[PDB]
Amino acid sequence: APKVVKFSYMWTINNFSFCREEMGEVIKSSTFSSGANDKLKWCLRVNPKGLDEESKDYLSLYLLLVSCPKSEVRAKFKFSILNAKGEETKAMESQRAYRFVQGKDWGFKKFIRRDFLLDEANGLLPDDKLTLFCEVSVVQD
Amino acid sequence: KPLQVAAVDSS
Repeated sequence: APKVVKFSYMWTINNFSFCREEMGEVIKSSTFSSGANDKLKWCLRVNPKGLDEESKDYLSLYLLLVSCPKSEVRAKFKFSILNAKGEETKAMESQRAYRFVQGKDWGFKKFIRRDFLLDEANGLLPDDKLTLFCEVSVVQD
Repeated sequence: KPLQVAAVDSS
């Protein structure tokens, strides 16, 4: 029986329209963890303008294992955008658990097309803020 | 182009 710990983190990126124009910008959340108290620290990482040429039309979104003194940790994850009413939308999940090590991320290079994000009718940048919600399910050996 | 691509990768 795998032993699984569920935790989550909400991140608001303020002043989204002030992200850098040149490609390559990385923005990261504060670190977060489960209560399991095992020295693991995670964060979210966003490339507002894509990771590379093929993905330049998208925002990329990754889960990063920032600190981990053990060889490896397996975890499932899910990311959602919170809309102008506070509800989850446009979520995508990893489906299976991915193997993290310290400094490794897993996520979605093409999380959402930027033109959809920047279309006010979709209500995803209210007050120039992008709010993302990450749910993680980590396997505890 | 797809609005979202559910392919998981590592940066």
